[PDB]
Amino acid sequence: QVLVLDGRGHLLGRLAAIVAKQVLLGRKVVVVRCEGINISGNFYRNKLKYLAFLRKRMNTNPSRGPYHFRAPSRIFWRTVRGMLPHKTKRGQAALDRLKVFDGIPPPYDKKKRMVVPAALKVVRLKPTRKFAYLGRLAHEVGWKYQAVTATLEEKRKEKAKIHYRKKKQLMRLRKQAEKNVEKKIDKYTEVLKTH
Amino acid sequence: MKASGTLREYKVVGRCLPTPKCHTPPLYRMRIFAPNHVVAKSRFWYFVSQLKKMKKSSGEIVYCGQVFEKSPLRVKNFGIWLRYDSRSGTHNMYREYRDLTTAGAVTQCYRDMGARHRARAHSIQIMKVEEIAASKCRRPAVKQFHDSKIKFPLPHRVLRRQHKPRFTTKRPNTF
Amino acid sequence: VFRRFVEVGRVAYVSFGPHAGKLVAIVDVIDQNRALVDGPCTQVRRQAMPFKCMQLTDFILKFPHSAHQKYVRQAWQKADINTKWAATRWAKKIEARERKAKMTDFDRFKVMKAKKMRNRIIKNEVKKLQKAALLKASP
Amino acid sequence: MARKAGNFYVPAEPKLAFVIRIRGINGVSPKVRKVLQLLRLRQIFNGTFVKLNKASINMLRIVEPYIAWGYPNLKSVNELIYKRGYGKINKKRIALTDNALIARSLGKYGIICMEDLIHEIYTVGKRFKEANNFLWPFKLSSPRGGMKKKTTHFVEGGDAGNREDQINRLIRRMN
RNA sequence: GCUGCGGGAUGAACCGAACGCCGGGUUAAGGCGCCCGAUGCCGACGCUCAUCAGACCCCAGAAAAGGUGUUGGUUGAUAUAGACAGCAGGACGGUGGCCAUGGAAGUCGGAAUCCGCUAAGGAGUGUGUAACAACUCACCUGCCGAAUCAACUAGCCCUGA
Ligand SMILES: [Mg+2]
Ligand SMILES: [Mg+2]
Ligand SMILES: [Mg+2]
Ligand SMILES: [Mg+2]
Ligand SMILES: [Mg+2]
Ligand SMILES: [Mg+2]
Ligand SMILES: [Mg+2]
Ligand SMILES: [Mg+2]
Ligand SMILES: [Mg+2]
Ligand SMILES: [Mg+2]
Ligand SMILES: [Mg+2]
Ligand SMILES: [Mg+2]
Ligand SMILES: [Mg+2]
Repeated sequence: QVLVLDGRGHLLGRLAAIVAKQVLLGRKVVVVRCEGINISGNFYRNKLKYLAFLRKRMNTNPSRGPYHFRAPSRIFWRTVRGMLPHKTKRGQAALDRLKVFDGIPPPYDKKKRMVVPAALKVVRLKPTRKFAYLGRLAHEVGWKYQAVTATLEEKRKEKAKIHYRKKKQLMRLRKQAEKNVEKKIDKYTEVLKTH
Repeated sequence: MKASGTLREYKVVGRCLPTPKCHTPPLYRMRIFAPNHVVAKSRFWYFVSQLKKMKKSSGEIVYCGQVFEKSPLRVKNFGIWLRYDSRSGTHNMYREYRDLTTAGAVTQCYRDMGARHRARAHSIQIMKVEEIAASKCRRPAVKQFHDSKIKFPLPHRVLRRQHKPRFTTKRPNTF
Repeated sequence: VFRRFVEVGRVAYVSFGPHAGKLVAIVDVIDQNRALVDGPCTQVRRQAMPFKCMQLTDFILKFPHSAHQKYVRQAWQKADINTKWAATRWAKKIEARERKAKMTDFDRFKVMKAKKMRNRIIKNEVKKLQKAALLKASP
Repeated sequence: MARKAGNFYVPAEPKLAFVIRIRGINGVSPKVRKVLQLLRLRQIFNGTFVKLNKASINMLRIVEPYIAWGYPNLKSVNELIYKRGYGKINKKRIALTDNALIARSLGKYGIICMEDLIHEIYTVGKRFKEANNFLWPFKLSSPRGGMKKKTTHFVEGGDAGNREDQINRLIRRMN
């Protein structure tokens, strides 16, 4: 059904390729933590290309024409727009199925986030090559919401710690229960047939 | 040539036609690296037409045979001589390759020349292939592979492009 | 950090390739990518396989440099790699994956009913232990 | 008998070739178009058996960019005669399908049966012309694995040329 | 022109291939990250970091020249009879040689060109004085310690743009 994807440590084009392929099949995919999506190359080059993209505008009326979003979620949504056939009611329905968010929403705090191995910085890039941060680029050009998103991100990280301590306590309790006795009769079946 | 896949070594002997002006041709012999025997025969005609007064019509090929490796299970050192034609002018070259077999070493020679010097199979003319032993290698790469009790780990070994599921909770580590 | 490394005389697993699930042993490194591997008793023939094609393990052997198949077999039988390799958890992991591949429907039914019974007993004991933890922490 | 004495040996150059046409129809010079008309290659992917000769080789050297010609094996002849054996009486090509058709039309020369036909096509005897004129030009399908670039010769890793044993692999892909 | 079809995004001439209506299989030209069918092969080798990267005949952009940015290659020259770098010291006598006068006393300038001490001095590589003077270099020696230097050549990238 829903595919909640991490954005921490992913690449823009690779993640956009996998999302734009999997959204045409019907799986409702949502890319969360979009401010952490890395872009290869130099950061001066990335902001120079984005400055050229801002320079591209209609001269007779800039409103009727090129729109230039500054938020990184809308940057990734434009990246998936430029790959889906959005002028037809296949890519238009796919962009209606696609949802993108900066930070993490409260349902996606609770729901588990997936990590795509094919789009990772470590898998795809040589570790001695330069990179950038899409949230850093967005804060440098236009998107003035880094200080609020980072504060709410630290808040949900504190929430995640105070949940993970309870989860690890319950895991220690259930492994004490597994350490206890009189469960091995089924384990004679299970260890033979793939414990 | 194409040098498609791995290469193969062919011993090709060829002579002129028996003429009443001069019988018993000298029956020359070459060592042609080629993907198959037809390309070996054609490249043999090319080299012997370069060297002596020979062509395909006034001559013949007596025998064209596969040359198997004398010791495939030994990691050996091969010096390759090159007569490659660059963009401005042609140049001679001596290269060294540490590999198992002669055909594999000449295969790596073609691939490495096409990698670095942008040389096609049109321009590369293998002059000579000779196995050299240790303490004669001119190159620092083969000289630093000359190490007994050699040690190296494999840092940052990433693999399995989408053999794992495309959507997982994992965050894959290296080494 | 860097506990393992390629070596003259180290056994190594093979994950990808035509000899998957078969241990080889590195004899010497050819050039940066491929190593002449050999198998004395693991049904694999002496050849050259890539490092990304193989998988490094922890056990080492006392091979001389470029020794014979005979000396490889003698060092293998001196080091006793087969019984000591069966007596580890990693081969148990590979064996469990093979047994899951070799399951059948009746075996899955038995695993599911044992799974239900074990999870009911585990749930009751976790409930009892957290009740006892609350009863201990209440004074 | 020669390697025991330490001497080399060359076999006879074969007198029977198989010619498949590779290139198309439009954009073809008349100098090669007339040779294709005489070799009965009016469409694409049709093949004939050619009695090799100096005149025939000097025909094929004109149309080397347009054909692939080689030395067919015994089963390369046999599968083409069995599976796609079409003859002609005067007009109206008919599949062979019976020895009575060959005995009625072609069997004036003691060649009444299909064993005789395969023998006369493979071993080029004194009545090869009647058998080659009786056989319709073999319509063949496109190969399974594909072709290599169709423009350069087989020496250059291509298709349009001579390959001398690989036409057996080509006919196992196509037939 | 008189000509559809598949690629070159789009196209009169390009590359395949020529057309009655359809089913199945296969292929050329081309391609397999998404549009957009196909590499989602646990593909192989090596090169490239480009503050204007680069991306396929016609085809829609670029040269002469330059780079101690990296990768090969050729010709050479040094080095335990302790080299290249670094730190320190010496760097004279004949002779302020000779043509020159406003001056040259190695240092604007023309022709030359040897010896002694030698650990080594070039009738002197440069800075500076109008010249006289000081500094530095060729060369030598003190410490360190084993590999180092020069000129060409062509692949990517950069400047030229
Ligand atoms: Mg054409
Ligand atoms: Mg197929
Ligand atoms: Mg093709
Ligand atoms: Mg043509
Ligand atoms: Mg008109
Ligand atoms: Mg016409
Ligand atoms: Mg078209
Ligand atoms: Mg175009
Ligand atoms: Mg069809
Ligand atoms: Mg696809
Ligand atoms: Mg134009
Ligand atoms: Mg250069
Ligand atoms: Mg440029």
